[PDB]
Order: sequence, then C-alpha cells, then structure tokens
Amino acid sequence: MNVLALDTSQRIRIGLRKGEDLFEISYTGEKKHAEILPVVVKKLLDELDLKVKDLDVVGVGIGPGGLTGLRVGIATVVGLVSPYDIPVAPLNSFEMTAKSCPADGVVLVARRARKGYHYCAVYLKDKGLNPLKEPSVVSDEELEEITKEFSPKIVLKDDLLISPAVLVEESERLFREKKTIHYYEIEPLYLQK
Amino acid sequence: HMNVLALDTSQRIRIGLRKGEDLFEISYTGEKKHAEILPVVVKKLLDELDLKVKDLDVVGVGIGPGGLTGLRVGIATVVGLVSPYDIPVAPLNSFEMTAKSCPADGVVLVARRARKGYHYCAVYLKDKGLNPLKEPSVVSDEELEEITKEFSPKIVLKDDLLISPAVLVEESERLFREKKTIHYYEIE
Repeated sequence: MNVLALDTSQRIRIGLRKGEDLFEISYTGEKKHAEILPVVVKKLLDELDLKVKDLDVVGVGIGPGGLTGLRVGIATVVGLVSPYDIPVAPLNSFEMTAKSCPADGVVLVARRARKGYHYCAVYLKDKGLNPLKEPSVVSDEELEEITKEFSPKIVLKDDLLISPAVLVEESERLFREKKTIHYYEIEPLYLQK
Repeated sequence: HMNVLALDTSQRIRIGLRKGEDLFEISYTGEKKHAEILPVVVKKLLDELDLKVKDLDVVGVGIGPGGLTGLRVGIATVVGLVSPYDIPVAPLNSFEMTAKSCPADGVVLVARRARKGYHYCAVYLKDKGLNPLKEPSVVSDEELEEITKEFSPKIVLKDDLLISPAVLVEESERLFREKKTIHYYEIE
C-alpha cells in the first residue's frame, strides 16, 4: 500500500508510506524555509522507488485551521493527483488531532480563532472515535460551558499534535472503506461543511 | 530558542532540528536500507537553515531503554558528529521522552518488549512536569501486569511508542540551560 498524506491546518505535516516503510516530516516556523520540503519529499520518494503515478490514495486535511495553510495544502494535493485521478481522502484535522493522542476517553479539541473565540469539538475515544459535539466556532464563554458540560478527561488546546503516521493510517482506512473522492470534488464538499 | 539537533533511535528513528522558532521533525519506520537517506535530508535541512554543525548549541541523543544495536548506532553517529567541536551533548531518556510525547496528564505507564517474557517498564506522574514513580527496569511479563493492577495508570504507552521529535528538541534545550549536558566521550 502506497500512501501520501498531508495536513496544513496548523504546522506542515507530511506522511509517506510504501508498504511497511513510513517517513514522517513536520515543519513549523517561518514560511521561507518550507521551500525545502518538495525537494526533501522527492528525495524520499526516490529512496522508496515510488512514483506519484503509483500512489493508491492521497490524504489531505480539510480543517478546521488557517485559511492560507489550508488552501495551499489542498491546491497542492489537487494538483499532484490531477493527472492520474488518484483517490483523495479528506481528513478532519480535529479528528486527526484526537486520534494522534494515545490516551482514550472524552477528548476536547479546541483552537484559537480570533479575539474571543475558538473552534471546538468533543469526541468519545473509547472504541473508536465517536463525535459528541461536531467542530464549530464558539465564544470563550461557550467553551467553558462546553467543558463544564462534558468534563473531558483529555483536552488538546491551541498547540495540536497531529501524527503523520495517523494521517497515513486514516487515508488507508478511507480508501478501503470506499470513502475517498475525486480531486475535482474537494472544492464542492469542503465548502458545504 | 537556540540551535539544536536531537536524535532518538531507541525504536524508530526520530530526528528534530531547530533554529530559533523554525523546527523540522523527521521520523522513519521500516527496513534499515532506507535510513541511508536521513543524513542527506538532515544536511539539506541544515543548509536550508544556514546552520553549520559548529553553530549547534547542543545535540540531544536518546539513550534508551530500547534496541541495543540501534542505540549504539545513533550514539556512534553523534560521537562522529560532535567530537571535532566538543558540542555539549544532552542524553535523553527514551521512556521519559515517550511519556512527555503524550498530551494527557496523569499517571502514565510506559512499557516496551525486552526479550521473550520480559518488558522494560516505567511509571510517571504527569501533572505539569514529569515525576518518576518507578524508573525504567526489566520486569517479567507477570510483574508487568502486577505493576499495572497496582499503580492504576490513566494512560498506558505499550510496545508501540510515540516519541515526538519536537519533545526531544525541547528536552535537549532544557538540559543545556540547566547545565546538565555532558561530553561526547561520556555518553552510554
């Protein structure tokens, strides 16, 4: 199974698998230096003797996150896959954050949007990931009400670990479950929700 | 923040390279042939950051528990790298790094397989910092389940361990600031 997965909702997270062999790469900081990543990735593809043509699925994160980062990551994936119609797995960044956490139980994912607001979701992670409150934007006051309502055992605020390995595992699962879509269908239903 | 390279080869290969607020993290898992590329990648990253090795403030290296060969190799790699310049070295406990790589707080059991019938095992209290309730040791598999019944951990990091290269960099930065680094000739 050949997989490439990319999330740009906060940092740059890239995951590359060919069979039992997985590279993971992250970058955070000033944008000037992210330039080196395509080069780096090409080198890793060359090492694995993998051509973009041979990928079974490409995973991309659809947010919630920063607009700029997300449109860059998505346009990148849309373009890479376009010539060969490689199935795309749209990945929920909040769900990738939850599953990147090795503990189980009631989890609350939040992250700053402007001034006095946050994006926010809560999941029961005891199977399983099972949504109790789907991601949306809330005031800080409502955030406290929500926390006080779900007494989450685990809470992942602001600086979110996403594991590229989980991205890759998640693209694989969507592929197998026939829940991937075509590159031309990622605008329409990244708008609608 | 400063200029830091850190590396743990206790199970998979984890690498963090930071310059100020810029940080690259790399991990590899799978057959050893392909690890050949990691040093090329890391040199491209260093050139991209305008970092020479002599510009590094500290180099972190994982010292286990883990696979002995992989530890020996990661350590040897570090010795080759820093001995010309005596860059301060931060030894990193792999289980502590694993525990710290987990977002949740509470009582954390960390365990990995050591040989037929045995695990390396440790227990920490995560409440803000990390506090060793039991330092790493080799227990029998029966002892392991006893340790588990008995400490009632909220969280259990077993056999397949997530270590975040960002965490290795943060830790190396700390030991440097606390002057609890050592010389390349002192690592084991």
